[PDB]
Order: sequence, then C-alpha cells, then structure tokens
Amino acid sequence: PALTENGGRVGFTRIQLIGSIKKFGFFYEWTQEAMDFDTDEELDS
Amino acid sequence: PALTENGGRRVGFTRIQLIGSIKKFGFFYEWTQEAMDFDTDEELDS
Repeated sequence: PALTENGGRVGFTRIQLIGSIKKFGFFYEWTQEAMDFDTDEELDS
Repeated sequence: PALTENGGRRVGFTRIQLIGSIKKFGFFYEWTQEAMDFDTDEELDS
C-alpha cells in the first residue's frame, strides 16, 4: 500500500466449522437356567 | 407340560350352567248340600 501526499479512498473473513454427534450401543441376553446350572458362580461378574 | 429353558408360550377354564323349573300343581272336589244333610255319617266333611 503506497499512499501519496493526498489520501482519499481491504477485507476480513471468517470460516465456519461443523461437527456432529452420533449414537452407538449394544446389549446382550441370558437366561436363569444358564446362570443356575453353570459350573462357575461369578459368571455374571 | 414342558417348560424349556427358553419359555414364552397355555390353559383355560370353563363353567357350566344348571337350570331348574317351577311347575304348578293342584286339584279340587265338589259336594252338594244334600250330600251333607242326608248322609249316613255326620263327620263326612271332616
């Protein structure tokens, strides 16, 4: 920018960042008989 | 019955109806005056 003896007649910008959230999971089943007649006690643990 | 270790699926119950009835019954008899006055017995009415 070279300004002369006289004056007389830049920019700025911003950017946008986008994120997302997702869902996850899992689950399992068991029966009483499986726990009841099983050799190991802390199988639940 | 046979409950497998899975389970999931039964019995029912019923009742029956009894009906009676009321039936009318009766009879009657008649007599004349002369029957009472001119009878050999005087206690026929009784």
